[PDB]
Amino acid sequence: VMDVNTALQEVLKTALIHDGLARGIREAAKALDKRQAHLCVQASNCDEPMYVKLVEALLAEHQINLIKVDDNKKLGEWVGLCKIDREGNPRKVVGCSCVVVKDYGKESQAKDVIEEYFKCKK
Amino acid sequence: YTTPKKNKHKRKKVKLAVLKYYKVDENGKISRLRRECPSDECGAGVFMASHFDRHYCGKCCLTYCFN
Ligand SMILES: [Zn+2]
Repeated sequence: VMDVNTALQEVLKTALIHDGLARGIREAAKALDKRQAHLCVQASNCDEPMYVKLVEALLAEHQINLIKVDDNKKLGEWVGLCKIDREGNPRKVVGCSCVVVKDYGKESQAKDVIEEYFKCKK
Repeated sequence: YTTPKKNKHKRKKVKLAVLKYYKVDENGKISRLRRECPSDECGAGVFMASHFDRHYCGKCCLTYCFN
């Protein structure tokens, strides 16, 4: 399970240092409605059902992959949406709830989401 | 120092914590609510306003009235 979660860690890291990936609900909607977006990542600890039924029901009608992570806070720490000093707060913000990767930057570690799509089609 | 009006208040934003732009029905389909802006930059993109008489795009800054 390390070789998939750390894998999309590296994927979103190279995506955000190479370009801008959409962070937050409005940019996520406006980025995946356009027909270039790669997989979405969204949290599991959401407290309201219309938010989650919106995001899954609106990504499933597209042809885009989905990976679900348990907490939004630690995800937001992962997605670079913070002011991380190496001796202070890891995540001083309420973390992000859903992102979408517009571009990977390069094809170094695309095999992880390739086999992710394989087991999704399994 | 003349002070005829004692201030001029500057605008505070509305600060509403939701979008509510979408509806889902009978286990869900995407449902747009406003007439989608035909502007080239944001075609099938951002949505237009719904005022009492007209529609209005925030990016492309164009309106459609219904007389
Ligand atoms: Zn526009």
